[PDB]
Amino acid sequence: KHKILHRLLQD
Amino acid sequence: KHKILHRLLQD
Amino acid sequence: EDMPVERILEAELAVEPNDPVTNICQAADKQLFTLVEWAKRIPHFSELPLDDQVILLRAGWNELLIASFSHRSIAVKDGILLATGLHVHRNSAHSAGVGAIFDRVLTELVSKMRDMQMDKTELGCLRAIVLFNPDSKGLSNPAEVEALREKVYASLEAYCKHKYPEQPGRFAKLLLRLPALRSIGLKCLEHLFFFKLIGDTPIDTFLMEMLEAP
Amino acid sequence: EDMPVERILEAELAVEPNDPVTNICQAADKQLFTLVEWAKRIPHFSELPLDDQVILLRAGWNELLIASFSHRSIAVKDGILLATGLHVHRNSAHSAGVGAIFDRVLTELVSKMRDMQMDKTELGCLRAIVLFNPDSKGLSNPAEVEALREKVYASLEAYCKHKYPEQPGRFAKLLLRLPALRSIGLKCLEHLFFFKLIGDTPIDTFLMEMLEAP
Ligand SMILES: CC1=C(/C=C/C(C)=C\C=C\C(C)=C\C(=O)O)C(C)(C)CCC1
Ligand SMILES: CC1=C(/C=C/C(C)=C\C=C\C(C)=C\C(=O)O)C(C)(C)CCC1
Repeated sequence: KHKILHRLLQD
Repeated sequence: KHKILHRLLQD
Repeated sequence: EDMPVERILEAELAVEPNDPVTNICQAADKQLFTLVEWAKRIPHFSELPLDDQVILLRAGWNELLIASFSHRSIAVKDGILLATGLHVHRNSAHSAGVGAIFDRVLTELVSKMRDMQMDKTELGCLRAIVLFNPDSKGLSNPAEVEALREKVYASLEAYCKHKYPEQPGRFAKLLLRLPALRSIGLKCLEHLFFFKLIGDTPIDTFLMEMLEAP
Repeated sequence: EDMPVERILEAELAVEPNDPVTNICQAADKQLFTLVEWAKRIPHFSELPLDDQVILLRAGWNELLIASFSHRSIAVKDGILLATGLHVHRNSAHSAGVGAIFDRVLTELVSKMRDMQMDKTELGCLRAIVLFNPDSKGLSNPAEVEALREKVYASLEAYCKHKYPEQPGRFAKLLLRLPALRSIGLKCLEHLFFFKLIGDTPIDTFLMEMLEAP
């Protein structure tokens, strides 16, 4: 869940 | 308005 | 000028030596009367105009009562001790449908007060700070209330550091429980408005008056 | 150990050089991306497990964004300046049905930040404190987050007193705007859930994700 937030934090 | 509170504060 | 923690501690010591929701609401109505007596013992509160005294108490009663039973419950295992001498266990709150907010009280307030061993003087000052809420709408002179609040936290900080020199961050730790107290207080009001709407849960006259508009 | 206000100030300076509600929601979605970049620049945040980073941001995004546009608006007369370069006047918010909450932002946050001349370092630290919210549910190690928060306010206090020696109560005054920020943030969320329910007011993907459960 929470696709955008995870992606932005990982990069 | 607020009968109880006023009465208690005045006494 | 002139806001000794000794007077604040005295105010604290002077007022305190089946549906769990009903029992809690009854304890709250009972404590609302005691809250007025407590406020009257807080330096300069009684010298503010009557309408502002009303405003401050209507704006802070729920947080003020929550802070008090939470601190009283520091000794309690998994629950809270009501002023009526009754205990409400976490399982009981859960079984009545109010488990989420009840757990927030235990987790964010009771447990934290216990972890840091918050004392009565500190609790008293934190409540006096809540009481003197300058943001309260309708205040005839908010600057005056703001000044009283500043005198309280100035005295609180001196108390800390003098009593707990080994804990430089204690003063900040105390003030940082206020946002949780604010959030919890707001959620409790929501529940109360709901209980009143639903019709179940007897609500006494003083508690009912506090739920009246504004 | 190791939470220099200099790094916090840098994070702040690194991220920032018709329906007003729609414009505000668009600015919020835009700033949510920038908020992630800001958090990554706050010491030790990126070293916390990914799931806790998510938890902290989902728990504090609204208060974090409100603190930022409020401080940015200190120069503004009767309104706020959005990151999109747009200004929302108090009269405009009122005419859109969101006057009450808008006035709370101006009164309890903007005006107060202006009155005390809160600076960017202070704002940065207050936001870092909000970010490191130990009460956030689901945290794998709340003690760790609690420790980071304590390092922030310890550094904030040193900054104050060293920069504003003449204002002994400044540190407390800063922390005491947090309960208002918490209350305002909660009310804003209520409005947002309503706008989403009603259907009017376009809501972008990141803002929408933040409104998703839990
Ligand atoms: C705590 C509680 C609620 C509200 C309590 C309130 C509003 C006051 C309690 C005062 C007490 C308990 C005073 C005392 O006993 O000294 C809500 C509505 C969340 C329901 C769950 C239990
Ligand atoms: C303020 C506002 C609302 C919410 C704003 C939120 C949730 C975020 C704003 C972020 C901004 C404005 C960022 C920026 O521009 O930097 C509510 C729902 C109360 C409606 C009234 C106007």
